[PDB]
Amino acid sequence: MSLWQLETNSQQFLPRLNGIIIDCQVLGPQGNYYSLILQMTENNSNSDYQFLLLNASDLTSKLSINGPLPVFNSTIKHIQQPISAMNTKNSNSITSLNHSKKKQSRKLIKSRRQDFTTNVEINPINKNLYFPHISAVQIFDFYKNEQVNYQYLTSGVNNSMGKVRFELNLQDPIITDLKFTKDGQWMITYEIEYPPNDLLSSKDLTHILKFWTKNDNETNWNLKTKVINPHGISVPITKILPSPRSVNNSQGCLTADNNGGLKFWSFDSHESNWCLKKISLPNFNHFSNSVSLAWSQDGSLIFHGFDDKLQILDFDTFKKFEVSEFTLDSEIQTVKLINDTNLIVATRTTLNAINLLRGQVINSFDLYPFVNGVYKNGHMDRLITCDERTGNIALVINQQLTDVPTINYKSRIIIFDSDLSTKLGNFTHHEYISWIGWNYDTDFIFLDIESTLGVVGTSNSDIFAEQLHKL
Amino acid sequence: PSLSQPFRLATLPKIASLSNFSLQADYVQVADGTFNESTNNITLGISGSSISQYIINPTPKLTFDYPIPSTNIITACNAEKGQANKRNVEIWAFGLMVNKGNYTLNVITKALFLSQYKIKAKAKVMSIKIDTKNSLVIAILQNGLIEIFDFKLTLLHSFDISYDNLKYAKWFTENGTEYVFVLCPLQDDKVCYKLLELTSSPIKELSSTIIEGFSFENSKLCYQFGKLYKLNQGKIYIYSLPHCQLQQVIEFPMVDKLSPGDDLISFQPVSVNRVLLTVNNVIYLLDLLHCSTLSQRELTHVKTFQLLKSAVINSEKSHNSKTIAIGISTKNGPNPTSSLEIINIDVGTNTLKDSLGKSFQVVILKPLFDDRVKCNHCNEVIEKLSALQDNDITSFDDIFFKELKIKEEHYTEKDRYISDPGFLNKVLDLIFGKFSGNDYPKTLTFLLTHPLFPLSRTRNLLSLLRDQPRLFKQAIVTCPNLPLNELLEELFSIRNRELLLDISFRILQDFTRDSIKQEMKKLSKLDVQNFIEFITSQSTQLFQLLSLVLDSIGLFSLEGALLENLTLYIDKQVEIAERNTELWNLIDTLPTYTMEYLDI
Amino acid sequence: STARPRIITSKAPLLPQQTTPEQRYWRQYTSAQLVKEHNSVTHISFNPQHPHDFAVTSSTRVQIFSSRTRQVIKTFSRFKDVVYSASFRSDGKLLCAGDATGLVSVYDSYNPRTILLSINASTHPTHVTKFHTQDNKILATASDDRVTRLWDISNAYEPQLELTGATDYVRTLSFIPAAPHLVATGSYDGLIRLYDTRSSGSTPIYSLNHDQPVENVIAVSPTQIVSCGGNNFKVWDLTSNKKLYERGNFNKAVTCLDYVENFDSPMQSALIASSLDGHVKVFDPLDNFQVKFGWKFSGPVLSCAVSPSTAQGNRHLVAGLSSGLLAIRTKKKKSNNFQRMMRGSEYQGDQEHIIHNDKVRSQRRMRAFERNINQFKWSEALDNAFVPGMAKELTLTVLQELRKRGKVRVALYGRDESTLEPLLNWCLKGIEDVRSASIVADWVAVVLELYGNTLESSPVLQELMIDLKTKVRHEIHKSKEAQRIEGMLQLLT
Amino acid sequence: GNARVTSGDNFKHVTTTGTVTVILSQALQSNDHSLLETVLNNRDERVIRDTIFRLKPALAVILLERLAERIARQTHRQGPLNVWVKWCLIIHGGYLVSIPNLMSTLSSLHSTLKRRSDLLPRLLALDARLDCTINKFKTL
RNA sequence: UGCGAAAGCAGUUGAAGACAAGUGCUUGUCGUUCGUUAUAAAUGGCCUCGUCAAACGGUGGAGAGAGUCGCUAGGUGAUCGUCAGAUCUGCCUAGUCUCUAUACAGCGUGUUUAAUUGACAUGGGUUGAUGCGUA
Repeated sequence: MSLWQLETNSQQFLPRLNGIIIDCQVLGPQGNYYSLILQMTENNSNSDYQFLLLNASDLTSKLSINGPLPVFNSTIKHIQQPISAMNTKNSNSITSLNHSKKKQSRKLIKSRRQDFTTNVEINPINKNLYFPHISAVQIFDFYKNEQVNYQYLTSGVNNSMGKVRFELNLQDPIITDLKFTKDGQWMITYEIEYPPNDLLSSKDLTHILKFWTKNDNETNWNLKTKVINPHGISVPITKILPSPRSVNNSQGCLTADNNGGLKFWSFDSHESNWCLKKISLPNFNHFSNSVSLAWSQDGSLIFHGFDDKLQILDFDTFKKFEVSEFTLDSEIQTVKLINDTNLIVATRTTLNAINLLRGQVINSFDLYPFVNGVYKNGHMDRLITCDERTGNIALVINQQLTDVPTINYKSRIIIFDSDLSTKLGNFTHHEYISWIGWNYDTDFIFLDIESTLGVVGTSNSDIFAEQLHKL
Repeated sequence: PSLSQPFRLATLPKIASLSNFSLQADYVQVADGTFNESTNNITLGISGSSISQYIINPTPKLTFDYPIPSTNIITACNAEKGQANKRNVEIWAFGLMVNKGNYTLNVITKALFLSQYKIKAKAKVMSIKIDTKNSLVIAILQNGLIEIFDFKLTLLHSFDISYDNLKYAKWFTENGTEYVFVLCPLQDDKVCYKLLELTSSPIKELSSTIIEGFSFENSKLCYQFGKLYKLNQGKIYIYSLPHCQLQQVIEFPMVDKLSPGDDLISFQPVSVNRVLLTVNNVIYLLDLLHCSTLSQRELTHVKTFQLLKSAVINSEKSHNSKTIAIGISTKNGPNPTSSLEIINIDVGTNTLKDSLGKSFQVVILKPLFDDRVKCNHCNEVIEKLSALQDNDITSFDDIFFKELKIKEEHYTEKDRYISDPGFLNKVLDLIFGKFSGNDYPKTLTFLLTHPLFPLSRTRNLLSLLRDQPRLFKQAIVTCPNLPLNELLEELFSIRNRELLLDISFRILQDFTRDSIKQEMKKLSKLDVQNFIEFITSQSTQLFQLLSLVLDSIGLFSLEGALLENLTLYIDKQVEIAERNTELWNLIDTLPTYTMEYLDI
Repeated sequence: STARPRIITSKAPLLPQQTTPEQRYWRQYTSAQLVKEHNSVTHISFNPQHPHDFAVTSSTRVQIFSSRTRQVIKTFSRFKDVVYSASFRSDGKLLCAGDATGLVSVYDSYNPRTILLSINASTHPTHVTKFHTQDNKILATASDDRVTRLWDISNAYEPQLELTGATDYVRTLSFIPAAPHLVATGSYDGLIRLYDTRSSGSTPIYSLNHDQPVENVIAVSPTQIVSCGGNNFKVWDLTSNKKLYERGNFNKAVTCLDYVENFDSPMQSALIASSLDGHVKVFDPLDNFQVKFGWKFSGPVLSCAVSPSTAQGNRHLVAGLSSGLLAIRTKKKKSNNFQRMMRGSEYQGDQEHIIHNDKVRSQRRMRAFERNINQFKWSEALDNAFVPGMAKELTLTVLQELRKRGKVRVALYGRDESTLEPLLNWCLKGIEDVRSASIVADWVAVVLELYGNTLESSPVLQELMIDLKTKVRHEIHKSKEAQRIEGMLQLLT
Repeated sequence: GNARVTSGDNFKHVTTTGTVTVILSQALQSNDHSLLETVLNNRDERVIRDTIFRLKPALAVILLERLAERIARQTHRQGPLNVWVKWCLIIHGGYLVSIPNLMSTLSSLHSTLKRRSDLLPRLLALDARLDCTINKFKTL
């Protein structure tokens, strides 16, 4: 933000604002406060407005106001990027605006992939809500309904300078997956750093993994360890699963590839840094983004669901159990166990409850009519959530149309008891629900594309006193 | 978890009281102090014979014997080692009947007979405890009196639980304090539960509750780690101390088939959430938490086996997973002979790993919603297919595809309702029985593309389809979970290049090298020698398969003459790969005085 | 608004044997002096009191070295025959020494002229003379007579006690801390004998078998004693009377052993062990006695010692060599009107109601290249990278930083052969390193795509690329070869 | 700050006279880098094979770790030291096979070798680009 | 744009209206419409609050520098030359060998697992700017 002094044509600056300035104003009888509107153009999926009230005295933020800032997979409703000098990924030129609006409407109406599911996490110790914004994490307290922090978890040109013209084509590293260990003292983050264009190394994405720690009193996560290119070179970390309490008192995690390799990392006190404790070979030439990991509460066995096949692997040997092979009709999107006995597996065409104890399917529900190609691989995992005491939940979103599809949606939540024998409850909301997850209490929190976090869960003195207060 | 063969300790005497094999367990008492995880001694009280102490290892042997007259029944027995006024001594306490007229309480001290004492007790000594630290002997009486005695049997204190007809009493230590609880039958299947604390009065009552619906006559009771287990009519009821609240009920189907009266059952605990159950000559090791049968064994050389006691592991604190149980084994024959048998027990790790797939308890697509938004009979068919004549393809295909409304000859996402494994397995059986030789129905092509093709029919599937190339190709491309063994054998046996490349790609996609490499070792040296020779004569999956061969062959088996030829071929291939790689990068990538002619 | 982030230095994945915190501390014993003595320096001891001067026994004399001056300040040359010890008292006032004649003398430390007490312990040589740490008045002397007499300073005519039972030379004596009655002696028999002076004594309470001649016994802690003998050193626990650990990293036979505790190092405790192979290595007792650092000297090492815990000054490591060379390594540690004028600076608001603190901490100065990037001087930032005496890591960042900013071509527009050669010179070298190979790949690709025409007309640029082509070709062979090794290494598994 | 960087391939925690075997066996046992360095300084390939041939298989493993380090810190030593590594695998291949764990104890080799192998595709790409321009002005 | 892995496998980028410029015709444009899944370039770059010196604790290191005609393995030059070799007591690369404030980079020492202090009136005026140092 530039204050131009018109008397001498000089100027003063306030740089490194959180976002580009949509609007400015001088608010006061004497211009005591400046009111600014910021955009945070990094998130192209949605328009993220932040209202800032700065004290003109020392240019310090007197009041910063912004709601939850999720990053949906695709653009929503009528969101259009602002106007710039050139047509880029984060901006629209003069001509591109109308054509882009028309194309967005056509995409929303005609196309069949309508995935807007956003990743979110919940801090167990604090129950704060963590949003993986592009190259950053926004920590938001839903009890108080106010933001608590905004931290850059990545390298890259993020707030070093204001990108302009061709620089605006640059892509900052994207924080893909974010998860906490059970105890809540360790934060695991996964990054994909995109190379700049027009270079030899313009087609080798860099996969990064990081481990952070903080004391409860502190509010900033301090990076403790960094792994560059885990699992090899140019091989994404599709899934991350923090370890249960039984295995290394919740100081361990699993990472799983699209080559079906599993790497078990742990925190070693002697080294004082995380170490690669166990490995499985990702050598088979079968590539699929649809992998799901579940871990038994005791920690002995691990369920690795890759493409259409599920594996029961011993943790101690980190190999196949010695039926460990379970074939499925289609590729598995999600594997979880509602309780230690029952394992719920969701494939692209149905969902099935299995007894590990019997090795037989109890119930099978047909998902194909509602989920056929709407969602990309792995996102059903963030649409499906399970409590560890009462039961699980399924979330199904429908495009509602009257006389060709319309933009507005209708979502439906279903509570299910363990093994899916009965529907404990059935509810409907009037808007697209991006994510539903299980708060560590009995209640569940879900997020709506309108950025609305809903929850589903179970005498003369007396006259003299008044006058004195008036005076 | 595993069950060892029982090994004999001693042969029970031929006494009339012990002739009743059903009641034989009641007449043999096991000392609690001497039988635990770490003890190598067993003190046993046999009614009418003696109270004897046996060393288990290295060989079973008798160490001590206290004779008893044949007319007496040992009601309770306990032995403990400790220091008494200080000499290391072993204190033995036992209570006997002579025809119910009189009740004898006896305490014996031995130097490691220093003293022997005898008193007349008021009611049946149901169980006996020895406290060596305080030099006390505590006896519980069936009339409800708990009497504390010194080692000389001088009465120090007497506590009455106010209820008579006591049937069961058991001690347990928690946080260093000794606790005891009792079960007193009442009328109408009602039971008084009481919990007592041993510390002016040394006995304190902590809990007193009446339990309804608790029968004794057909119930077998044992305790472990704050949980009381009652077995009745094939259902194990789980009660939680200190209130003995019923937590869980576990149905055991294998006991439900037992005719009442002829089948003899014994039930003891062996570890946390694990119990030992006998059904005549059969022992089961059961995990109650996951409801699984960890291990089962049958003793063919005995008519029945009765558990008396088991050394229980606190495996949450113990790294030992091995313990022992003692029982009475009865032989088959006109003159059955009863003997004391000890069995070694491997409980396991108490994790779900052990219980997977061993449960002792014995599908149609359902819409998500029963009831303006954009949308993105197995038995009858089998019977219709079964009724057809042999070698009739057209009708067989027509019934299958039409009745199921299948539109394509290969599986699609629209055939999900057909996925039920039971229906698919039967149809495969019909195809084999109905059709043999050179002609198979088109349904087989559909089923081969089915992702849920049964594993039972995968074996030899390639061999059946060898005759027809098209079915063979279809199996390779889409048949799920085809064996690696059959694929690998066909790889080195088939001479067709297209099949070789197809098989190679399928093998690598669906199997790991450590899985493949072991099987490649099994193959004969000649076949692998031929395969290499074909090479020297998409290709990368064929090359990368070669590297797996060269690994499996090992260093020693490889012979120099061939190795040279493989070298020249590879050296050529390496040069070509470098040459092509360069081409790929290629595709991606004024003078002071000048003379000119003016145009005019 | 927020402060500008600092450019983050590039750190490649860790390589084997990073510098450990233990190695960093011991590496600070930098300054080395080599003194020559007449004969082999057999024993070296440190005064337990300030200034913690240390005494070296060489030939037939004792020399005390000043800690700060690292030079001789006192010399004891009265001794006629070879000397064998210079241990101080706990109070540090008294120095005792043994002689081949067997006479043991006690001198006032720092007063060579005066001789307090002279004892004829035995007719045989008296190799060990050590003061008792708990009790000052009692002296223990071990002799080739194989009896470790326990003398008293007040009564010098007869030993207070005479311990026996050693069937060979006793050259090692140690007093266990917190157990004044206990005394430990180790002989070349291979047995470490423990005695109870409170009892009648003269018969060991129990023996510990080493199986090799014991060259020195040190009581590391009240319950642990470490004994070094033969080609290894073993740590024993008395409560269990068995060896907890053993380390045989040495090649020659261990001779001397010393222990220091609760000193300002990252390692709370250290155990320095001479080897007789020229090696003295530090072992950390907290970590099962694993090696953490080592030195090498010209010849076999016969004595090693370190400054006590309370050095209160520059620490010292002293190594003794049979050739007589002594090695020292040291870790060095206006107008009154104008003051009445401005007297309020010292105050820190200790009495005031409200304290307000708003000064921003002073950040480290930014280098030239970082300033240019912050001011968007792309072309200059590249120049600051390629300057004499620029750290290679620091040079790699500005190259990566420009690439991250998307300013690679922009940095290379306004250039000719004159200002392009510094980049090519570095690329000629950086292409070798694994870490900078990929970044060199990108930049060299651009300059060729941007200065093809200038390349033809300039000869000097051509020779750079010819040499560059040779080096990249050299790398292809190395990178290929590493793949071949990985191929074979896979076969073994 | 002071965080530890790491890579996913660091599986650390999962006949003739003139032979210098005697010096080597002592040097490896005592971790004497200076004594070891003199042994490695010899370059006659015949001497190399004789040494590793007579060296005890147990000491062969620790030799590979030491050589793996010296290559990793000093790239210019990769060439001459590679000969040592190649002979160690060939001679002691039988023993190396029969080891309970190799990744933990040979992690330095895999880390060093993986880094160099990963560079191969890019270095080739530059070689093609350099060869292009080098050919162009040479013919012109 | 669709699908998929990250590699890639298929497929698009049309029509109308209006305005401006140049000469009814040509080109370029669109805060104009319909349909399909569908270069840039107005000389224009990010503030201030405190700097300097000396330590200490972790994290990295290609170490930062200087010698040794001491070795090992290479590459290579000037002149003469009977092609065998000569002088330059040739040069360079890499390793090894000796040494030093680890001498090199970075984060912190508002509380942290660990770890700090000191200096200065943070002002105004005058001279020198051909400054000062050096070849």
